[PDB]
Amino acid sequence: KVYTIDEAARTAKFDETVEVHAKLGIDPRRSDQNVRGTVSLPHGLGKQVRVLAIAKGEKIKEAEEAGADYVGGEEIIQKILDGWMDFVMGAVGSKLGRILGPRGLNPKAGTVGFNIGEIIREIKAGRIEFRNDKTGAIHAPVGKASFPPEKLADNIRAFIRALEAHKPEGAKGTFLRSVYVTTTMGPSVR
Amino acid sequence: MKVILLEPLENLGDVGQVVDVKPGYARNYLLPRGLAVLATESNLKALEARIRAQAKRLAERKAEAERLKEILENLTLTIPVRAGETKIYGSVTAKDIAEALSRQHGVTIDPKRLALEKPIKELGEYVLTYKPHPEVPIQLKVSVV
Amino acid sequence: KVCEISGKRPIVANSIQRRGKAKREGGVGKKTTGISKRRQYPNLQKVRVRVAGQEITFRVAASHIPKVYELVERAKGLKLEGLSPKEIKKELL
RNA sequence: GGGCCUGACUGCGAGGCCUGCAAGCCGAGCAGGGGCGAAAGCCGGGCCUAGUGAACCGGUGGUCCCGUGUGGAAGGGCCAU
RNA sequence: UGGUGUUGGCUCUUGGUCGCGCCUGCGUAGGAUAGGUGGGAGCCUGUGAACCCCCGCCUCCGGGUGGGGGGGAGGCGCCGGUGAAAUACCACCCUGGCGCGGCUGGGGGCCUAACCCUCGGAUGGGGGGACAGCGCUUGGCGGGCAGUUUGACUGGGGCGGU
RNA sequence: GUAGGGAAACCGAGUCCGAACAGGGCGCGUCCGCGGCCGUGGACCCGAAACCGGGC
RNA sequence: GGGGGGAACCUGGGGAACUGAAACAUCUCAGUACCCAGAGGAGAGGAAAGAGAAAUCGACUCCCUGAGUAGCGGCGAGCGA
RNA sequence: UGGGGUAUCGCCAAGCGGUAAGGCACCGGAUUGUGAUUCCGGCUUUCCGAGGUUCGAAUCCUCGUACCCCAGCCA
Ligand SMILES: [Mg+2]
Ligand SMILES: [Mg+2]
Ligand SMILES: [Mg+2]
Ligand SMILES: [Mg+2]
Ligand SMILES: [Mg+2]
Ligand SMILES: [Mg+2]
Ligand SMILES: [Mg+2]
Ligand SMILES: [Mg+2]
Ligand SMILES: [Mg+2]
Ligand SMILES: [Mg+2]
Ligand SMILES: [Mg+2]
Ligand SMILES: [Mg+2]
Ligand SMILES: [Mg+2]
Ligand SMILES: [Mg+2]
Ligand SMILES: [Mg+2]
Ligand SMILES: [Mg+2]
Ligand SMILES: [Mg+2]
Ligand SMILES: [Mg+2]
Ligand SMILES: [Mg+2]
Ligand SMILES: [Mg+2]
Ligand SMILES: [Mg+2]
Ligand SMILES: [Mg+2]
Ligand SMILES: [Mg+2]
Ligand SMILES: [Mg+2]
Ligand SMILES: [Mg+2]
Ligand SMILES: [Mg+2]
Ligand SMILES: [Mg+2]
Ligand SMILES: [Mg+2]
Ligand SMILES: [Mg+2]
Ligand SMILES: [Mg+2]
Ligand SMILES: [Mg+2]
Ligand SMILES: [Mg+2]
Ligand SMILES: [Mg+2]
Ligand SMILES: [Mg+2]
Ligand SMILES: [Mg+2]
Ligand SMILES: [Mg+2]
Ligand SMILES: [Mg+2]
Ligand SMILES: [Mg+2]
Ligand SMILES: [Mg+2]
Ligand SMILES: [Mg+2]
Repeated sequence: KVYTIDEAARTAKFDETVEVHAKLGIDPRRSDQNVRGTVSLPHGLGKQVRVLAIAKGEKIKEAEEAGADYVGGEEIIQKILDGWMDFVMGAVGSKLGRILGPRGLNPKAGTVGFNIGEIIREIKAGRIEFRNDKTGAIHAPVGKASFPPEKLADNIRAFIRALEAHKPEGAKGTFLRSVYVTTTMGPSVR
Repeated sequence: MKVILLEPLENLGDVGQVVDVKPGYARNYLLPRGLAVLATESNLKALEARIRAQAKRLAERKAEAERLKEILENLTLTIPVRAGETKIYGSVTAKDIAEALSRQHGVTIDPKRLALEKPIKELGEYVLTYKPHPEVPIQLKVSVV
Repeated sequence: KVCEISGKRPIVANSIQRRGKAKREGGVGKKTTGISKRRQYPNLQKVRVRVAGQEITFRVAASHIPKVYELVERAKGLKLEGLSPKEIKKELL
């Protein structure tokens, strides 16, 4: 109705339950879909981002304050991975497929990081505010939404998750969505 | 097919109303059995006739009632009865009241649906009614001398 | 026969016998094995209709059938009588 | 028999074998981009003559082209098969 | 011979579709019958809850859901732990399911009033009856008829061979 | 008839295929009369068996 | 007021085959011959819901040209604005 | 020319996302004048095979192969 009536976000623990759930052309022929790594979200809504800088135990000095909080190294690899009660990520660039600590042994490990000479930069951002949600064979969509406090400035997924319309390889109609969890679910076009 | 009904019908109807049915039913049941008639342009603006040639006729009776209820729902009259204290010896059948109005003030009465029931016969004042639709509960004083 | 209202009547026509695959599909063209004349009829029917005091029927096609039950109307304001169903129908336009 | 290869080419073709027509056939060389050879050179399939079928009708790729008032289409044409 | 027209009422009856609503999903560990994936640290009870009884359906015979009565202030998740997947509860959507619903269909009963048969002449009464019949349309069985084809060489023609 | 190549768009003594400015393929009357031959028509002249229409 | 008749001409409603294709079915002969009906000295058709590309025309009918063009075509014979 | 269907133990063939079910075939064994039918046990496993899906797939999606049907044209 009208547009993105954020008002529907109108009831409990800080309103950060609203979603973006939708649905579309099931994994056709061979290809498919998968949202992007760290979708910025023109709000950010400072979430508990755990950019575990799998660096060489040195990018824990400027990766702790540049878009996250805590960081590890090549020790969560075979020293804190030997046990399953102490172990996100950004693989080592160049020729270092860190497939010896995060692969299978069912979580995050798809996109890496950039800044070999320091775990930050002179304008640190784009590493602490959101994430993703690939393609679940049956029911896809399901993206992260904002929080209650803003008007025509809260609908940050209406622009974000929206234009994410960049996977359409060759399918059908990608409609059937809405927003909100731990609440309800409204109806607004796109 | 659109068609105007007459004598109502279980399944659909009620004089005037317009429902539509398969040509067949129409042409072989309703139209020949004088049940309903075609819903032509002709008899169309025509149903308008009786729809308003009664709607505006009924409004007349309703308009000669409420127009004798603001000019005769407020008059109480005074009756020239004879007796002494309790009971009389001349009740006051409707008409009587009327001869004490149609000619005592000037109002033709319909001496029945006036709300008077069993003949009076006793001194005092009363209230009655009249008409079928919005009525007119008009009082009346029974006197002496 | 030939409807009495619309005046429809049998038309003549040929029936084409093609064979093959239209070139709008597979192609190669489409041939014609047999032609021959025949006629298409007007789906006329009977329509008996009260009126005046008599009956009088109609050789009309289901197409102009409504038109019949439509005359019976515009003549309610007429003086149709005399033991003349044959004349009733006549003047019934 | 072995090593590198794909000239089992694209543009073309002076000149002739054959010969009713239509076909069938041989061809030096020039230009393009190549292969093998040090080089001269050779390579436009097969030692060689049988292994086949005009047009019409269609199908698939291509493409400069035409496009029913104009724009775009439909449908056609040209090259290839 | 399907479809449609002339063709109309009434009830029962199943599909197929989309709406929506509630269920649905029992490998091995795990408080057990865990559907994917996302959010999520707090929700649910007087917008009257745990044991209990009555009652409907599913059954992997253990376990599952809804309705009502008694009753009266508790429950269940984060946790933990386990497992590849964790958890309340809020969504969006798969497999099969039913339930009312729109739009379509398939069949089955019964009716009269089209149509058809008929009845000492009938504005009718009986019988068939929405079928037949007839129009347009679909695919077929079809020497009953109809137009035509059935090559050349060839020690004559066919037969044989080419 | 004084323009021709090209499927065409199109250019023009050129032009078409072509990556080419290699080659190569195609590049200058009419109006009457008379005569021969040709075409469409019964087309030198007779001649079928037969087919079809409407009638007797 | 009609009915019936009239050499040819006219229009409407139906409508072959020989033949051609060097056999034969689409095709051609042909909407011709011929059956029937109506009309008249003619009949037909006639004042745009048209032509077609022209900033256009401006009933119909008929003759010449357009042109055997455009196109039609077992793209055959051949048919034709 | 479209679109289906399959092909798995040796013969034909069942066939849910967690697993290879049967009869028959042959083999051992009991009974058999002899002899079918019997009655047990096995016998046999890249499930066509190359990718991706998935925590794993005979069992589900693409692709390639063989053969089986349907339907369909044939200048
Ligand atoms: Mg043809
Ligand atoms: Mg109609
Ligand atoms: Mg060699
Ligand atoms: Mg020659
Ligand atoms: Mg050479
Ligand atoms: Mg070299
Ligand atoms: Mg050299
Ligand atoms: Mg050799
Ligand atoms: Mg062609
Ligand atoms: Mg084509
Ligand atoms: Mg046009
Ligand atoms: Mg145009
Ligand atoms: Mg167990
Ligand atoms: Mg376990
Ligand atoms: Mg019955
Ligand atoms: Mg009856
Ligand atoms: Mg009867
Ligand atoms: Mg019938
Ligand atoms: Mg015969
Ligand atoms: Mg013939
Ligand atoms: Mg013949
Ligand atoms: Mg001979
Ligand atoms: Mg022979
Ligand atoms: Mg005359
Ligand atoms: Mg005459
Ligand atoms: Mg004619
Ligand atoms: Mg013929
Ligand atoms: Mg011939
Ligand atoms: Mg002609
Ligand atoms: Mg013709
Ligand atoms: Mg004259
Ligand atoms: Mg005239
Ligand atoms: Mg005229
Ligand atoms: Mg035009
Ligand atoms: Mg002008
Ligand atoms: Mg004019
Ligand atoms: Mg031919
Ligand atoms: Mg012709
Ligand atoms: Mg013995
Ligand atoms: Mg087969």
